[PDB]
Amino acid sequence: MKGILGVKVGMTRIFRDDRAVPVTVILAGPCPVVQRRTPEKDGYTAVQLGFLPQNPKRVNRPLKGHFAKAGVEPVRILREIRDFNPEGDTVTVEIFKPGERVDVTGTSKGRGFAGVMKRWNFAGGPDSHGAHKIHRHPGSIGNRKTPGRVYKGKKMAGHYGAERVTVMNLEVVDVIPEENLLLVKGAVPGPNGGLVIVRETKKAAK
Amino acid sequence: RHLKSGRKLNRHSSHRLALYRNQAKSLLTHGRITTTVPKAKELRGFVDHLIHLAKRGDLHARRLVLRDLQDVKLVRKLFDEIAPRYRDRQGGYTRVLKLAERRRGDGAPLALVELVE
Amino acid sequence: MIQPQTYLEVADNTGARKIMCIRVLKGSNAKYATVGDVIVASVKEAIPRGAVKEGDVVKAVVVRTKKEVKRPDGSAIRFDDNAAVIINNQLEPRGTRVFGPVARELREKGFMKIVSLAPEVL
Amino acid sequence: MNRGALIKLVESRYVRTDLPEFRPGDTVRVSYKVKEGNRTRIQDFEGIVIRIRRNGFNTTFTVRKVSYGVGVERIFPLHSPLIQKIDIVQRGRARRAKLYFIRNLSDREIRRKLRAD
Amino acid sequence: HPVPKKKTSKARRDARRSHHALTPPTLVPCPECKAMKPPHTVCPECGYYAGRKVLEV
RNA sequence: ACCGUGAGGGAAAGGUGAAAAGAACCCCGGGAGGGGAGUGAAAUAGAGCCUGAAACCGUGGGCUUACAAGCAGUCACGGCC
RNA sequence: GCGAAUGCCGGCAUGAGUAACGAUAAAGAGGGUGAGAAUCCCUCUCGCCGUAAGCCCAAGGGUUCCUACGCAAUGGUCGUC
RNA sequence: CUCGAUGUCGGCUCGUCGCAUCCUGGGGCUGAAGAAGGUCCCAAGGGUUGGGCUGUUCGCCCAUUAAAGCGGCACGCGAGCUGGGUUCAGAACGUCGUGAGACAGUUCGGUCUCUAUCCGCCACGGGCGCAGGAGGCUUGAGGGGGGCUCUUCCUAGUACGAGAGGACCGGAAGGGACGCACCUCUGGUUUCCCAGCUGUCCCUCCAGGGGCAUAAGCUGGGUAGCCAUGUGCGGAAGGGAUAACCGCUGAAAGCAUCUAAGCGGGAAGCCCGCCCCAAGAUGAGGCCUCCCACGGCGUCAAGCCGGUAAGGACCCGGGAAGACCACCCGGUGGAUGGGCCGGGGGUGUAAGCGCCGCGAGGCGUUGAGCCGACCGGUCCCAAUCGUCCGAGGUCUUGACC
Repeated sequence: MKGILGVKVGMTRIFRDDRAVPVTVILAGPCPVVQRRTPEKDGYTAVQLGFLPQNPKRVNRPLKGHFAKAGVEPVRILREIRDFNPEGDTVTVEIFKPGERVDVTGTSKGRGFAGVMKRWNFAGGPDSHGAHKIHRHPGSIGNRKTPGRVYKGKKMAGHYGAERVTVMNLEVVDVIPEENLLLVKGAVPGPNGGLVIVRETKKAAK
Repeated sequence: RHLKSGRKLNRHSSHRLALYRNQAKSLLTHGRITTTVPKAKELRGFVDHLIHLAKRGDLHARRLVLRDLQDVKLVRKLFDEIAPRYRDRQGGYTRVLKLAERRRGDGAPLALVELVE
Repeated sequence: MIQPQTYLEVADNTGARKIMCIRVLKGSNAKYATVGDVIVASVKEAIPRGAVKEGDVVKAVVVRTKKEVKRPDGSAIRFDDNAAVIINNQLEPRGTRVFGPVARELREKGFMKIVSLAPEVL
Repeated sequence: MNRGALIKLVESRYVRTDLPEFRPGDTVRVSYKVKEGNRTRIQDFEGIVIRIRRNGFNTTFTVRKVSYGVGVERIFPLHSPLIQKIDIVQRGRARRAKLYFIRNLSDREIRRKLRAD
Repeated sequence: HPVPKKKTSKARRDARRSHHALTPPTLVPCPECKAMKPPHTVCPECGYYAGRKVLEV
């Protein structure tokens, strides 16, 4: 219940009796680059890859990190726990029976550095009745001899883009077995034309 | 709100434009000029298409790049004097090359960029 | 597309094709009445004679502008905002009524009466 | 490859031609019957007659709010391939300059005035 | 408005200006002359990587 | 000198040497100013140049330091030199 | 014979190489001069004024004005201007 | 403590803990038949709307709600706004005063400053370390985030019942507000992308343009990015121990009791499961691949030097990463930027000539012309040449070959 992905963009698709929209994933398919067996690692499971950048380009140690169960010329590699690898290669070309339910994740489009304004919700102050820190603002940070200070970990200034995350459960809508692609109808949990993965948790009894 | 950006420039837009034009022109004149890093990069993209049209050659082309340069002498001189020598290549009729030094007091890294021969 | 304090257009027995809506009547945290929503409001416009008067009803929103985005991936916006007065239950109050179709309405359904009631060109 | 490539594809399939309808017109008032229905697939060759307002463009595109006066301002926004749609016969004639979002229309129209165009 | 309290001595003073501190300018040699060439650059001679155009009068 | 409209107020700044012998001329610099030669009893007496000490700023050396809570310190002990 | 009198006089550190560089009327290129010129000299692109950033009388100011040389101090760094 | 100063109301923005818990679930009790109520006990989880009149906090009312909680921090918050407020000269009334002036009686006005040093907080890096020196892959103690709730429907209008009403039980659906992402759809922006336009000075008279009418003159539209009013999604299951409350198996109370013996039952709560940080968790690193023991000198020579591109630097070119910076991909053995090019999306039929109209223009050539980011080619141009740094590998023990 795993799949690695170089994702494209999202685009409307029609579903049955109504159109609706999904998003584009592409995965050449990984290949148990490394396994972590339990004697090795008890965080036991799989480390795979799903593509390949110019050949010369491979660091030596890499050349061999491959040597091992040998593979090809990528760089798109990463692992995951309790994830078995009943294969030497896996491409979703079934791996993910469409009209199946998935959970997914990846890089979070590098935002910027936004005042209470953007970062957190409930932005700024007002504007007219008293505008020198105008419309937008930064609330109050605590107080005198109550905690004799400014608090410790409540929302705050700048940097909130160069970050990542995952979107819970959504649609595996359809699987295009050739051009290893999946249309899902999700938030593209981060840019498009870039990276994410798919995994499917849910002892989920509605 | 912002991060992705296409093309990108300083001063102000009417200003910039003013620049692009003036420079584009002066350079046309000497085939090579010196300014600061950026100035170069850009005047490059710019004079790049202008001149592509320069070759394009004829009624319309003249009409446009002229729309910018405003002037027979230069205008035409390009159009017929150099455009030719350029008619064959696939663009990038410009070459941006970073110089030795920097302007005084400011310490600005300059370049020389010319029409490529 | 919606509204809180609103100049809601009407039609039918309303002694005023407009009322001012207080609050979207839905879940205790209203914030927007749209096509199909029922709302809480009173009369803003004057009732020639009429039966309506100058008090207040609860009723149902029809039309609205700013995106009639429907399930079928089809849509429409009416350069107009209205509702039909709703006698408790819902059951609209007047005979005729000046307006037309757009499933949305129908889909809320409860008012199928309204449904059949104002089919044609206006 | 990328984007262009593959998506180009996905849609390629689901939409094929948005339904070889091809005759678009911009002003044309025209009428269609979409499977628009519900209540025991009372999918009725439903037809609306409207003055063509606009159009979104790529796989998914939109036969825009062709605006029609029932006895009210009813403007209808439909997605192009939308299987929803069946009939798209045209009536008026795709005219007038300053194109799309030709709202002048419902803007401050006046049947005559539209008719002045 | 809000002004310090002393200056945690030279001690701090430097601490800060400290981690600040200077650095050097990067150089290699003229693929033509000899001297210090910083990546893409010419200089009062070799003025090139093929076709000077620069240095003289 | 300088503040003030004026009445009016009202600073700072002293010393090279025994005497000019106070800097030819050679050297880097656009210059200063820096290194030489001569001064000489001295020039860390060199031109605001006697004595020129405190604050403060610098170059070098010994010891010391990245799990550390202490204005201070200072009692013990140990490693260093 | 004085830490210590928001003390006096003088130096001298301190945020601190941060704040700003005095009006959003814009610059950019090309030769010239120099020891060095974003920052001086000509030339060519562009903008801002003009009913003022006009030209003139007077007031007050009084050196400067020109001409040659010249910058180390002075122009809020620049500078050979 | 405070008068060489601790800016006193209300509001705003931001809150953070308490339960005496409004709403929530868990409960025994009933003067409980159902439904619904009233009454204590258990427990903070989240939740705890909009208006009106008032400078009011409070309050009364309009409409809601599941709920529309009370209260702590100087009645939290002016080095974070507001300044209506009370608490500066005016002036005003009415009220006192023989008047001067006054009134915790009212009324109209009335100069709230702000480059953060520190500790604190939010983020971004430079260190130096977790004794070979190397590029990537992970496990997480522990820390953070999320934990809400209403309406419908079957179960059944069956259990209750006279009747009107209407269940536990358990199973669907659909909203509200909220939280995390994200453009396709919808919709806003789009400072030069296109288009119509007026006054004027200039190009060369015409037309065809040009700047200036903001730092876009004006208007009508408008990719990409970013962005909601738009799109997906979640707040779960489920497991372990508990809360009041309920028992069982049982003596001391040779009859009785859940209660020292021992076993179980039980809340949105606690612990885990969900997601996101994370060994600078001086207690890691854990696995993966990989480079091998250079040289001259006072020695536990853990010091000075070439070392391996082992690798990585620096510099160049770039990047939805981004203040710098680190992040990251390329560096011509290229596609990395720009150019061109093709193509999507735009504006909306071009400039010229042609035809009908005295003229204004129309129609044609013309869905024409000009085009920024958007999908993808192609060494046209610029990613040249180089520089530097970077292991030899402590001692003790034990275990093996």
